[PDB]
Amino acid sequence: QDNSRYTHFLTQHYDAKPQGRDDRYCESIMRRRGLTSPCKDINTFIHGNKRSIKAICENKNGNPHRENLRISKSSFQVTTCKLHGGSPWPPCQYRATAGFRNVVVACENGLPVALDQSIFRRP
Amino acid sequence: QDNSRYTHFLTQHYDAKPQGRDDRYCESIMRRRGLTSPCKDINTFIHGNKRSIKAICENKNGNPHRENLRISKSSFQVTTCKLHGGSPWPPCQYRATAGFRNVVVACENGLPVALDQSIFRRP
RNA sequence: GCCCGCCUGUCACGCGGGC
RNA sequence: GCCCGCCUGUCACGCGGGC
Repeated sequence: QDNSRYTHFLTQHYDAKPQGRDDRYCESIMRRRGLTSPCKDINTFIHGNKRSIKAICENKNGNPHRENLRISKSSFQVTTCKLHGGSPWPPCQYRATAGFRNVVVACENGLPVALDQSIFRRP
Repeated sequence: QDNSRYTHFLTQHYDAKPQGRDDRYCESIMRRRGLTSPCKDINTFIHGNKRSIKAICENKNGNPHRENLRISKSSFQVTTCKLHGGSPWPPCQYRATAGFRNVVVACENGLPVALDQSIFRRP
């Protein structure tokens, strides 16, 4: 229900209809979601509807990926924001890599509680 | 220089790489370009690159068509979105007619400032 | 009340693929 | 037709939240 970790997932990994997908979009949203104290190293946001993402946690749109992870059946518009400069202290300058691929998540009680953020270091 | 009418021309009439050419695309882009309040009667979008469209104002890709208007030499992929109910008030339902034909524009300072939208009343 | 989100029903459209 | 997928709208209830 009101699983705080699910809602923490959305704060850090969900933006339904992004208003941009450049570095500015990252630097704005990475601050709006509180990830700029200290600068979070890298963070990916998923776009689209929420039901598609929750459905990953069940058979409709999900498959077993690893020890405690699940891979989505369909691909998602996503944006990955990576910190550059080498300074953990804000200003938290970012560079954006938008993409389109399947996402990996951990699930608890049919809910995404974490994003496998590792697959997005690679692009 | 003052390029503001060209800037409105692109916002109202240009989508380089449309994401569909069906009713969904129309209703999506008519909302995305803010044209839905009230519902614009009809509005046509041009696809392709900008230079082809600017060239209608020079002899490279244009000829005098009628009064202060010019017809393109080449044809364009275009999509015309027409309103469905007739009520200018939302919801703004649109039906799409994709086409491939010459476009007519008025030109100032080598730039399209208006589209002759009448030719698209004819499907 | 206005807005956003969740969830359900009901009107209903639109596109693509496989068989 | 059937399956899979994408993408949306109207209206009505219910729940959470902002004003």
